[PDB]
Formats: sequence, C-alpha cells, structure tokens
Amino acid sequence: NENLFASFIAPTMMGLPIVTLIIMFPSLLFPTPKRLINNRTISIQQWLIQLTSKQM
Amino acid sequence: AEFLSLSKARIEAYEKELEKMKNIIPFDQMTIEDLNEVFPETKLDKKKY
Repeated sequence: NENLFASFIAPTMMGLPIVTLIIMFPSLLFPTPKRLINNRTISIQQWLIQLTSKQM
Repeated sequence: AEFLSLSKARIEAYEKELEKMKNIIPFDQMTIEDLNEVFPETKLDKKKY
C-alpha cells in the first residue's frame, strides 16, 4: 500500500465550435511561390511531395 | 555560292540560338517563365513519369 493512484471524474467534451474557420486554417500554412528558386521553407515542402508522388 | 550561304544561315540561326539562351536567365533566382523556354511544357497528360 505504497503508491495509491488517483482519478478525477470529469466529462470529456468533443464540443462543436465554429468549424468553417478551423477547416480553412491548415490551407494557409502552405504557401505557393511563383519563382524559380524558392525560399527554403517552401523548398522542404516541395521536396516532401516529390517523394510520395512517386509511390502513388 | 549556295553552300557558303546555306551554311551561313545555319551559322546565323546558331548565332541566334545562343543569344536567346542568354536572354532566359539574368540571375540564379531569375524567373519561372524565362526558364520555361528551353525546358519544355506541354498540354494535359504528356509527362508520363
């Protein structure tokens, strides 16, 4: 009888706030450049697609 | 007469082919359309791989 765990009883809530903002928001994390050489933060997004476009 | 001029246009078109290659890039980070003359683009569903 050394280490007694505890618990807390509380409702676990998957509520539904305003969704159509939250859906659009991980689009603006990815930009798209109209340039030949890019700016070393799109350039590791642009490489990550090249990989898994060559397996599907 | 003809063969020195038919090679001269082949010298003249080759003199224009390199000078257009200097037109495409003014810098390493230059342009996404000026590099779209030598390296090609096409219509829908050309590049298989």
